[PDB]
Formats: sequence, C-alpha cells, structure tokens
Amino acid sequence: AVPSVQTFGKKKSATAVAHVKAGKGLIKVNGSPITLVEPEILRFKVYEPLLLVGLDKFSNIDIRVRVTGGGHVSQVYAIRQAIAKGLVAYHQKYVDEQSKNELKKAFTSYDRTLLIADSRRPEPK
Amino acid sequence: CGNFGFIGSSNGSITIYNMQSGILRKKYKLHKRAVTGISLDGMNRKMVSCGLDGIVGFYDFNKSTLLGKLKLDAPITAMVYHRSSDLFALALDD
Amino acid sequence: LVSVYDSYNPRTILLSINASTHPTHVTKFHTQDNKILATASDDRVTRLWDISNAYEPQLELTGATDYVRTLSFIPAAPHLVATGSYDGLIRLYDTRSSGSTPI
Amino acid sequence: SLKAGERLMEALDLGIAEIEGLEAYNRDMKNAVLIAVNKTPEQYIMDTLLRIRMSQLEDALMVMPFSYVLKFLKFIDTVMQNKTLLHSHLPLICKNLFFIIKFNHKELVSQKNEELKLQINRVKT
Amino acid sequence: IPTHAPKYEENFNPDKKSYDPDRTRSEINKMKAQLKKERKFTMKEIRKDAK
Amino acid sequence: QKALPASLVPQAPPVLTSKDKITKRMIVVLAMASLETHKIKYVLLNCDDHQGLLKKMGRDISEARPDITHQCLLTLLDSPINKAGKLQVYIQTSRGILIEVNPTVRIPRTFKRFSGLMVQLLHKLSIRSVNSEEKLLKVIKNPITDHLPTKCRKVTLSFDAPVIRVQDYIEKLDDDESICVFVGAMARGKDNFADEYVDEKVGLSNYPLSASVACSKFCHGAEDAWNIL
Amino acid sequence: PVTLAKVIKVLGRTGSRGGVTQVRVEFLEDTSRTIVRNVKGPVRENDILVLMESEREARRLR
Amino acid sequence: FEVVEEFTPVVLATPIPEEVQQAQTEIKLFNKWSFEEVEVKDASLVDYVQVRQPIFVAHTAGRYANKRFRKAQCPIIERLTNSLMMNGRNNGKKLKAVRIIKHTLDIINVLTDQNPIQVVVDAITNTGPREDTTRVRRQAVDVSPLRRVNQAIALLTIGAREAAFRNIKTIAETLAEELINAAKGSSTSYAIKKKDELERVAKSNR
RNA sequence: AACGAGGAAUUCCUAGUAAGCGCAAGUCAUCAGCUUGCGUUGAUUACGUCCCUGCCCUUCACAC
Repeated sequence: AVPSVQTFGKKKSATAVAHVKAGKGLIKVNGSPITLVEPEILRFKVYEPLLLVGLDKFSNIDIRVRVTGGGHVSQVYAIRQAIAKGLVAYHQKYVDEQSKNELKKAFTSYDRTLLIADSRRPEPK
Repeated sequence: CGNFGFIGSSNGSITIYNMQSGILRKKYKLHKRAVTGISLDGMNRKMVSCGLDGIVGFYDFNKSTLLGKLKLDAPITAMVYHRSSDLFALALDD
Repeated sequence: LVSVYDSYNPRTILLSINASTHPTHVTKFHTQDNKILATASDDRVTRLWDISNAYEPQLELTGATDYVRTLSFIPAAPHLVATGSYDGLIRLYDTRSSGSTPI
Repeated sequence: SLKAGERLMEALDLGIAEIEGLEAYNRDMKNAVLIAVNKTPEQYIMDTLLRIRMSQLEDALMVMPFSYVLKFLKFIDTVMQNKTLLHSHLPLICKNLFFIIKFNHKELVSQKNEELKLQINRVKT
Repeated sequence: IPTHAPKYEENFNPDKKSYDPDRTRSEINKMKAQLKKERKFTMKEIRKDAK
Repeated sequence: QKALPASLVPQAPPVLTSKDKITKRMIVVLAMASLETHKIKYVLLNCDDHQGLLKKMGRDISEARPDITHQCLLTLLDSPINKAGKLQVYIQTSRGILIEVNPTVRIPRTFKRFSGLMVQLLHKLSIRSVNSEEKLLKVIKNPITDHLPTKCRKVTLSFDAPVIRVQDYIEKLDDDESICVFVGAMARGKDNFADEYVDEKVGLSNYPLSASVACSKFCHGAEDAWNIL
Repeated sequence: PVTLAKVIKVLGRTGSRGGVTQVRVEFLEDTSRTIVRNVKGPVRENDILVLMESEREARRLR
Repeated sequence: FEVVEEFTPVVLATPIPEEVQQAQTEIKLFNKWSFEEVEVKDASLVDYVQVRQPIFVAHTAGRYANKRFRKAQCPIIERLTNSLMMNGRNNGKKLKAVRIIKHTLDIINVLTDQNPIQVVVDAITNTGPREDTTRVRRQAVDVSPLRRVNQAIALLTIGAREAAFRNIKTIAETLAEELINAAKGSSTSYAIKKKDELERVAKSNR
C-alpha cells in the first residue's frame, strides 16, 4: 500500500484534516492549489511551514487538506497546524527520526502553535 | 549517536548519509586528494578530517562551517580520534 | 499645487505640495537622486523640493527675470541643475554650494 | 506620617550633624531637639533604631541611599568609644551593621576613601 | 473675519416646550402627547384594578 | 525683485477653532467665570439683581458677577487681533463648565441681553447662528488641556509675579508654538485657579489691573509683536 | 547628556504614592555608583532607565 | 570550501511563485522587508522593542496578556497594528489594520529609501518620553522602558489617527508622515511635540 | 423646525475580556415595545501598591 499518514489541526471550530502520502509535491487545500488559499493577506501564514523547513522536503510527498468550520482566520491556522503535524508524522513513520527531530526543533523554535493546539480554556480568577 | 555515516572518497569528497533510511544529507568538499580519515566528537558538534594532501580540516557539523585548517609537512596515512579527551593522533608519511 | 501620485494607482495621492501661488509649469524628478524634486513656476524661482520634507524647499534657485519653463538635470553631475527662461539665458546652478545665483 | 527608614534617615542627619560639628569644633580649637529630649546624639540615633520593629528593620535599612550608609558607619564608630552603649545593645548593632555591609558590599569596596578604611578597621577590632 | 449674530429666544425656559413655527403642527403635538400620557395612565390603573 | 502673489484680492482669514492645532494663536482663558442658572423662569444669577436668592443658595454674593466675564468677552472679541483671526476665547465657569467661543461670534452689547444668552447656552449646550450655518458658542469636555494647541505656552496673570513687557515676552517665544493666558475674571482671591495647568505665572504691570483692562493690554502687545496692526 | 542606570532592586514597603515605585539603580558608566530613584511605569530588575539628572536623590512621594 | 545539501533541483507539481521561493531563502515582513539589519539605537529600549524574530505577517494569535511583561516579547509591528484599531468602529478588525500597515510600510519605503522597519523602530525610540510627572501640584519621576514603548506606540497611532480624521488624507499616508517625522526627530510630528511637552513640564517641577 | 457623536456629574470593566457582526430558539416562572442561546472578528491598559477611600483580622524542634 502507498505510505500515508493522517493528522488534524483545530482552531476554534475550524478543523482541518491532512493526508500526507508519498508523491510529487502536490499540495492542495479543499481541492485547489495551496496558492489560492484566501484571504491573501494571511496566505503567507499558511506558507509558514513550507518555508521554514524548505520546499525540498515536500517535493517527495503529496498533501491533501480538507477544512471545515470556523471563519477565515481559524481555518488558516487549522490548515497550517494540519500541514505541520502531517509532515512531522510522515517523517516519523517513513523517514529517519533525525529529520523528525530537526523538523520539530525548527517548528517549535518558530511557533509552537504549529504543533500544539492553542486552546484558550476559561480560567475563573 | 549512530544516526550518521561519513564516507571519505579517494577524490577528496566527504559524503554524509543517514543510517536509518540510507538517504544522503550533506556533502563536504575541501580536500583535493584522498581523505584518509574522518571522525566526529562525542557531542556531534566538531568534525575533523585528514587527507593525503597533508591538511587537517576542522568543521562544525551542526552549522556546516569551516572552523579552521591546518597543514602538516607530510601526507597523513591514518587517524585515531579519542572522544573522551578530544585528542586525535595522525600517522604522517614521514 | 504639485502632487505626486503612485503611477498606475490614480486613487491614491502620496504627497501634495503647494509650491507657489503662481502656476507651476515644470515638475521633474531628479534622475540621479530619487528623493529630491525640482519645480519651476511662473514665480520665476525653481524650488528644489524633497519628498520626505514637503513643508519647505530644500533649496530655492532664483535669478530668472522671466518665466522659467525649462528644467534639466545633467547626467553624472547631480549637483548641477540647468534652467532656461524666456529671457534668452540658460542658467546653470550648483546645488552643492549655497546656490540661488547661477554659476 | 514618616515610615521606618525615613525616621532613621532623619535621625542620622540630626545626630551626625552635631557629631561632625563638635569634632570640627575640637579640631579647630587644637541643637534644640536633643536638648529638649536630653539625650546625647549617640543615644538619639540608637533610640530610633530600637523603636523600629525588627520585621520592618531590614526593609527600613535597604531604603537608605548610600550617602547615609557612610553616615551610619560613622555613627557606629562614634558608639564604639562609649563602651556602656556598645555592650547594652551589642546584638542590635551587629545585626544592623552586617546587613548594611552585605546589601551594598559592591558599592562600598569601590570607594578609595582612606578615612573610611580606618573607620571600618576601628569598628572591626 | 466674518461676523454673525447668535440665535436665541429671549426668556428661554428649558422645561418649557420648544416654540414651533406652525400652530397646527404644535397643537397636534400637544394632543398626541396628552394621548400618550393619558393612555399610559389608564392602562396602569386598569392593570392594578384587575390584579 | 521678488514677484508678487498671483492674486492680490483681499481674502478673509481662516476662522480658527479647536480642531486646528498647528496654527499659531493667542488663547485667553477667562478663569473662574461666574455664570449659573436657577429658577425664580430660569435666570443667570447676578450679583446685584438677585441678592435674596443667592443668600438662600449660600454662596457669597461678592463672587456672583458675570458682568466681568461679559466685559472681558466684549473687549477681546472687538480687539483687532480677533479681527485678524489670531485669537480664540475660552471660558471656565467657576462651577467647572468649559465653554468654547468661536471667534466669529458677536455678543450683544447690553448686559441684559448677554444674560439671556448664557442661560440658553448652559441649558441647550450650544448656540446656533441666526442664519444657522455654524455653532458659535459650544460647551465641550474637560480638561482644557486637550483642546489647547499641542505645542503651547501657558501663563497666568499674577499681581505678585514679576512684571514683564508683553511685547518682549512674545517675540522671544518660539513661532510654531502658541500662547495661552489664564486671566481671573473673579473679583478677588488667590491666583491658583490655573496653577494645575500652567507652568509659570507673570504680571503685566506693577499696578493692579481689572480683568478687562489686563486682557486688552496683553492682546495689544501681541498685535505689535505679530505685526497685526 | 542623559545617563543610563540599570535597576538592581525594587524596594518594598516604601510608602510611595500609588503607581510610583522606588528603585535602586547602578549606573552603566560606573557600576559601583548607586542612586535611589522614582519610577512611574511597570518596573522590574535588570531593566535600564534613562536618567536626565544624575544628582537628585529620591524622596518619599506620599 | 563548499557544503551542499541539495543535489536535485526542487520542482513541485503544485506551482509555487518565485517570490515564495526567495522567501524560502529568508523570512521577510510581507516578503519584502528583512529583519537582519534592524537594530534599536537606544540601549535602554532593547529587550522591549522585539525585532529579533522575523515574521511573515503581523497576525500571530499569540497570548501576550497572560503575564505582566509578555507584551515585550510580542513583535513591535503586531503591537503597532493592534494599537491602530480603536475608537469602537474599528474594534475587532485586525485584517484592515494589517492592510493599513502594509500600505504604510510601502509608502515609507517609497518616500525614503531606508528600510521601513528601521524607520518604525527609530520613531518608537524617539517618541518615548524619558521623564514624566505625577500628581501629588506635580512632581517629576522617571519612566520605565515598557511604559515608554507603550506610550510611544499610543502617541504615534493617536497622532496619525487625529491628523486624518476630517482631512482628505487616508490613515496610511498620515501614519507614514508621522513615522517618518518622528524617526527624523523633527518637531513636525505630533508625538515628538507631546513628548517634548511632557519632558519640559517634568523639568519645571524637577 | 431639528440636527453634525453629545457638558457637569455619575456608573461599569482585566483575555478569547471590552467592542463590532449576524443566525437560530421562544422550552409551565419572565420575555416578543423583547428574552435566551449559537458562532464569527477581537484589542489598549494594569496584573503592583496599601499613599488616599472603605471593609476586615490580631495584640513539638532550629532560628526569631
């Protein structure tokens, strides 16, 4: 079977499901290229993982992301978290663990929200 | 750590692979003659190489930079690196 | 009034300068230096404005006894500025110096 | 009203003003409140030190600028000649003197004042 | 500098009602307001009586 | 041989208001104005007309004189400097209500009519033109500091302060700035009404001055200083 | 000229006015010299303050 | 000496614009301004004007109100964007503020060739009041660096907002003028005048 | 005729908070002159101090 991994990203009610499989660098969001994600002002937000680790790593995989719920911003954050988590999971499962560590180090160095869900749970005081 | 493997070629190139997946990661090109020794310290930070041209290169494996270069009078035949004390001996041609 | 607009963006107006109460026939950017603007007016003074500072001219060249309708910047000589009036004289100025009197 | 430390600073200014005055007066030859209270300047400052509660004492001492610490040291030096006062309040002087030195030790050592070196030497022995 | 005069009603009273140019327009406003005040009072008394 | 301005037609100077904060100006704050209303119809409380009522209110009748505040408003607005559009008048009532006076206004001359306006102003919070084209008198929000020009020199009138030449003081002061004078329209008392705002206090003459004459004397010096003529 | 002073201790139980904190600051130019000053904003140790005048000593502000 | 980590040219089946790849090379604000050369001129403001972490867009969705001094770590541009949205009508609209700041940085680069982020940092350094008054009359006190940063951002934003409230100018252009003037140190900026007034009144009651 | 963001005084508020936007439901009391839910966008300023104003509490080692 084709090697594949699945991951989830969540921000408020926005949920993104990312499938990462062996491939030829085909990144899609809701059946469209990643370049067409909107709003354009926040597009680079979704690009943040792809640029942090370099496009070479993506050149060998296809990523398909399906997003539902929430608004524009929450969907953008869901997409980026899903892409990062899926990439790290794929490098864990079907590539060396050293690359996994390098990816985790880079992402947590830049923004830990890319991996850990940001849940603003209420705190009575 | 058992993650990387260094191969020294007779044409002066050092190729670094990953043992788990056998995928090439980095290639270092300083020596023009055959590389007769490679070693990496216990901390996986500073890397040292030697070649028949007589130069001993000092590398920073993390940053992939040339820390320094040392030229010896004669060609170098073999290398033994002691990780505990950070001393390495070189068997020179003379 | 002299206005500077983003080319290809008519809606936006970057900078608006009231160079003089008289008509301002010539408004040419300096080829060597981007930030400085020269405006020649029927007031017969060819003020040399700066984009960053629009309230007062960086320099004001004078000495033209009639309308100045011609302004040119000499290539390779950023300090030099040439203005020609209907007096029949072509006046050359040195902005590096104090100026306001043709060289 | 005046708080701990602020009271001590006021007392140091008064008592050491007279101690400087008499020494200059004696050197050349070779106030109302103290007269009203009928106490020698050593006692007046020493009396003020006693009234400060111990829980507020350390916090009171830190508030003083350095220029009063030099005043504080001379007060201790002046007390030394009065053996009766010293053995009466020996534990109190020792605790306060050490806390002052420990708190601003760095700034004390920097000074090159020869007179200060002699005072601590006398205060030491 | 241009000069103008202030507009004001001599012997102003804020509790008093703003003067209206039209008498019919003023009078109806008086009659409408009496209706709202009178209607609100009558409903209030009826509700209390019913309770 | 400087060329002339293109158009020499006389052009009315701009009307200067709170919104404009860059232009040079001379501001007069008639501090502690005595302007209050009360029912008998509502009437502006007066020192001589209403003695019986004010005794009941408990405030001392000596400090119940709007005529001083009217008087200062009269002289300031008819001064040439206001005619030159370089003057704007602010009034601080004793109670703490702050009134903006548009320079355009033409207050009625007789003191009786003036009292008619104040009650409307204090109650309607604004006064409108006869032609209804701008608001002449408008109440605004304390503190006075925010409405004043951003870069501005503040002074008060103190009899005890050193005497200065108003002309000399203005010229030595910078240009892009503006000047505020806090004058006490109150009849008599300590000169601390504006001490919270002001930085330093000055006197115009060794001799004592009424609120009206002091304002006239100061504004004229600016006219000579600024070449207002 | 303006001096720079690094806070080394935020004094407590000083009885200062609300929102004003008494601190002890050592000059960067001379680490030895120390001076006690009043600070208006949120202040913590190891931050640097710009002192216009280096002579005045702080006094309790009530 | 060379170290080579890529042996095959990277072509992705999904087309990616060339600008995005040059962004792969280095992180730049809006992919147009580099954080490498920006430095805070005043030493005191360092550790409270945060420019070390390059970001692509001002929107970060971070948590900076939890602890007392987290606002320091927040990038300065994002704080400027946040301070840009006020007066109720603009409350909740961060995307508009990001667009305004993008346009303003473009304008600043246009009028002056300097790096716009450098101009922003210079303005924030220059408009920070170094000595203030407290009501007792008044009496002079010093100001903490965080309060300087906060008041500098607030003064710049409020001045730019007021200048274009009832003027033909748009917020972006007046903000650009305010930042340029403040970085220059000129009096023409509202923030510089307010700062000078505060320091002068503090000096009077010193 | 009235009006161009609303004076003095006074009230509330510390993070998914203030504020803006709409969509649903009407659940035995209340509510439609409206009430309650739901999601979306989402900040500034404090997070110290008892100086002022109120309320409150006190007078089994070692070390003190």
